[PDB]
Amino acid sequence: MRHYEIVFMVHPDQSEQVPGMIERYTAAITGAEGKIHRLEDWGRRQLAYPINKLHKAHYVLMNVEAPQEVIDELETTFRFNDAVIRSMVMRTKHAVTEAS
Amino acid sequence: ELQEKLIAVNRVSKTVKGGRIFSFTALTVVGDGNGRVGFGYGKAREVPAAIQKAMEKARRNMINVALNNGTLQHPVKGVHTGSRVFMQPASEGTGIIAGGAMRAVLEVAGVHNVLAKAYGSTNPINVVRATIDGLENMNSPEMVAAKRGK
Amino acid sequence: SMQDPIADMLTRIRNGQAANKAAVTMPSSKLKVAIANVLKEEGFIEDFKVEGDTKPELELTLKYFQGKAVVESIQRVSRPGLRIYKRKDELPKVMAGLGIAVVSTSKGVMTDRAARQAGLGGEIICYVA
Amino acid sequence: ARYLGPKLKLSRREGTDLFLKSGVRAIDTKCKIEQAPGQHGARKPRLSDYGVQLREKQKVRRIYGVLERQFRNYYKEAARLKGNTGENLLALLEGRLDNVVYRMGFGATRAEARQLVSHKAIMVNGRVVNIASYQVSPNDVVSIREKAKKQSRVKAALELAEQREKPTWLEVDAGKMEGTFKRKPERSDLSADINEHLIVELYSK
Amino acid sequence: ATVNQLVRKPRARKVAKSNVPALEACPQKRGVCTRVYTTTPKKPNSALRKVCRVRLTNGFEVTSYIGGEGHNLQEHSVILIRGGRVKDLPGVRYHTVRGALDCSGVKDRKQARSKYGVKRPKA
Amino acid sequence: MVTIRLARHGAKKRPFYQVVVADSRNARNGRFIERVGFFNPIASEKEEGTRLDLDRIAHWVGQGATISDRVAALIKEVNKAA
Amino acid sequence: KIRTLQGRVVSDKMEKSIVVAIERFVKHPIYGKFIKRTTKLHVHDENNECGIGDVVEIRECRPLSKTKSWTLVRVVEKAV
Amino acid sequence: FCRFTAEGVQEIDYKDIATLKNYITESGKIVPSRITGTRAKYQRQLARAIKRARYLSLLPYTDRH
RNA sequence: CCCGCAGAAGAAGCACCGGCUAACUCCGUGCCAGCAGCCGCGGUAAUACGGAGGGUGCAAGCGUUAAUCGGAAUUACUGGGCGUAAAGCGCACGCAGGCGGUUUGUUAAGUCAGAUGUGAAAUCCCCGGGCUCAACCUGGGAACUGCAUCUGAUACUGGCAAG
Repeated sequence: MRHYEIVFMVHPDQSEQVPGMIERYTAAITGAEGKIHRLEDWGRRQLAYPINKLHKAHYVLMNVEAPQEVIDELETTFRFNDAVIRSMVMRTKHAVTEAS
Repeated sequence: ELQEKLIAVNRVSKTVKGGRIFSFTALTVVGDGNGRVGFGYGKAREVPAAIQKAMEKARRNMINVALNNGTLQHPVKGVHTGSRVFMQPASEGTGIIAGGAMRAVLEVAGVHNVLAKAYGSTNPINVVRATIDGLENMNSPEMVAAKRGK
Repeated sequence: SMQDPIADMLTRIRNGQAANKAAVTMPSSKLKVAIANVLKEEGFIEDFKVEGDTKPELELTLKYFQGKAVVESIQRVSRPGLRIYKRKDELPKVMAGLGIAVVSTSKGVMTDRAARQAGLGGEIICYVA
Repeated sequence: ARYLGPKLKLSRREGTDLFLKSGVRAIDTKCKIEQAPGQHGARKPRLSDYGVQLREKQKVRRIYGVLERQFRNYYKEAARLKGNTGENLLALLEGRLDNVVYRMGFGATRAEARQLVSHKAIMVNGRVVNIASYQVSPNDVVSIREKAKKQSRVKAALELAEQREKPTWLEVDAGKMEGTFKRKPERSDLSADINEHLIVELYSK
Repeated sequence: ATVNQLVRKPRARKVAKSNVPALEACPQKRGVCTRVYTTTPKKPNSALRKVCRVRLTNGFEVTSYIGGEGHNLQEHSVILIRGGRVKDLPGVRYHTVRGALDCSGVKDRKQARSKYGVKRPKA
Repeated sequence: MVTIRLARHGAKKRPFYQVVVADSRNARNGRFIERVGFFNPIASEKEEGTRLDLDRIAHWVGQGATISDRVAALIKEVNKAA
Repeated sequence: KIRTLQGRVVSDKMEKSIVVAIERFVKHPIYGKFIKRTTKLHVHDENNECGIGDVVEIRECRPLSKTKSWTLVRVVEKAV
Repeated sequence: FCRFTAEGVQEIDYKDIATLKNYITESGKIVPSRITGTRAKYQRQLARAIKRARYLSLLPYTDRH
């Protein structure tokens, strides 16, 4: 039961399936009695440098209050699924619901 | 950096015992682009010193605008002498629409989309500073809350 | 003939706010006190009292935030020459919602911000701005 | 129903490159671009507000080779659609089949790319199309017929297409000489200098 | 401008009648020219302008400026009426169409060749 | 004679043969009673060019409205399922 | 109940019928001022009961004469 | 002077991009606190942000990518 | 509609270039000839006349004329004014009409809510489908801002009774 910051990018050609993913991801946190604090979709933002060749990947931001074992499984799910590239999971001291 | 732009140039004249001498007047407006506008109007016998005096007078008598992200807060009617001014915020995807003398005041205000219509006098000196009213006496939600209590 | 006792009273606010007076003074009716409540709960006035029984009077204490007036542009709308009657949905929003329009609906008088969710309109009295 | 006159004068009037030449030779060597065409082209314009309004309207018209009456319904379709009207016309302009063929690079010029579509030589979704202004929906596979396949115009056009951007919203494949229309392009993809706001205020009056 | 005065009598805007009384709002009409003559224009300007009165086939007898460099119009000829006010000559508000019916086009004109009724020379 | 008649509403050489409850003496493309469906004889590979509402036509023959030959072809083409 | 209207009786002396003034408070379609628009309707009754200054309720019926397709049903305030 | 000792910032947010552009030289490196005058406390949370921001490629590592 | 023949081969004009309004120079004309939607140009140095070059704007169309709306808030219901620009009757009384202090109770006409029926189809708008695209055809929804009826509310106006 701890607050985390989750940001992951998506391959641009798989942009149409992204609303399913947070819908699929929120079934994992709230399914595991956690809760969602901030959802926002940054869209196809141009990156400063190319990763796996490519340009203008799709960014997704998420603030999560959950226990750590489920978020371990999402980290594997980012590793397992090819469509998500360059994920990052952090840590926030308190729950945050702000802009930007 | 405050968006130097001119509006109109006019030629005015004197009559004297020798005859008729001429002079030129320049209309300019400036503004940082985030809720702040200064307007100027200068006169000289030649055109470039008139604009010089116009931009220099524009970068004083500073008036701020209570502004949202890219547009206004409410409809407000602006009058001065003979010109009547209508302004109305529009959608974010819409651009700005106005008259030519109604134009250049608005981009230097930071407003990006307003249904603006000029009424009565179309005089460029008169429609400007009539648009400043409305922007000058503009009411924002946070300070009317302080004006009332909530 | 003094032919709109309401339309006198909003001008008392207009003349009181412009002259920066402390209080305004006008005979009272029930509808006069009714919109006096609406000005109170929106913070456009501080206190109103009803005094007298043989000739009742309504006493209003105006407001001056930064010294200048609090009421800015107040306008009677439903005048005896032309009564304005609008339904629940086409009630306009004053100052794009930052101001309010008091309205005599069938269930009572209130602002526009109280009538639209309640789902009933009536006499569009005035907009306070 | 095309301009079909001298091409570099159109680039000379606008003053910039309008991609109406293949790029085999530098445009500075081909024409004296720095001044406008004609006898009086070197003079100062002092152009009016409507002048740069109109010059921006002709400009975007002349890369894509689209006439004014066809340009108007392009704006009218963009006006009736949702979203911002400025990029919507740019989205609609990029949907042209000759523009798509050039954007994937089968044509040396978009006038040359228009001739590929006109001369019964382009197959989309396994269907041949003659109309140059065919709007391309997403997930549409463009291709070439058996004729104009391994023909000298479409080989030389491909070799000069490598030095350009190779745009993101299309999947070019020179090995089988085809491609797919993956997504509609956005405003951030196309050269970032087209004053689309000047476009709107010309048709808003 | 009181509303009680407006219900009793509504707002009335005048019709602002047509500049040219070309009958039945027809865009052209033919007519027989009676007298061809020349006239001096209004005060700021000066010329010897070619004008004719024409009896229209509708019945009206009005005047009309005949344009172009020179002409070969006589009495009883039938010409087309075009319209358009000539402000330098008071009274005449109509034009004739060059190259139509008995009216000939303008000899050897190149610019505005369509509007002056001249055929395209071979090029 | 209230009948079940078939009307032509399509473009030139591309007929969209609309079926419609119409009076006998009225025009083919003119006045009628109500719409129950259509028939598009130049339909695509997908089958939606011939749609009828079986309930409304059944009430009309139950009312006493005679039907013509071509509408009789449409009901006996869809039969009950296909 | 049935469709009925209530208006002021405008005449006093017509043979076994009456004209009744129906008064309305409709809105003007352009300027919006609420004005009094009255209509006078020929109304039948037996042996001429009602009179001037009276208010009656009238109902729609079959045509019995020219403009007289109505008949009253009940009288109220038969006094000046 | 330091901008972050005033304005009451609890911790520097890496998702706020506009401030970080001002504090990075155009080549891509982190400028020192000896130039901007940032407090040594706030420079430490600052420098972690660009390392975090470069990971999601919001900020370039070098100018020669 | 598909396949094959031959070869750039069978296929570009129209208006404008003084300002409004995009595009300027030369020659002839010399208040003549003429142009002109308005301002105005031409009386021996015309970016405004006629020709030429060049440019601009459209395009199998381009211009002129006519016609409606817009701009015109220039009949101002939304949304104008009446001292000097047009406009307060020369001044009163006064029928109709318009409107009306203040409180109690009644009524529910105006008014407001809800429901029902209707507002034909076609047209407009939105989401789709087919003609190689488009125009065009067409599925479904929305809309049809209105009308009548029925049931409720009585803040105000209206009516009634009493102060």
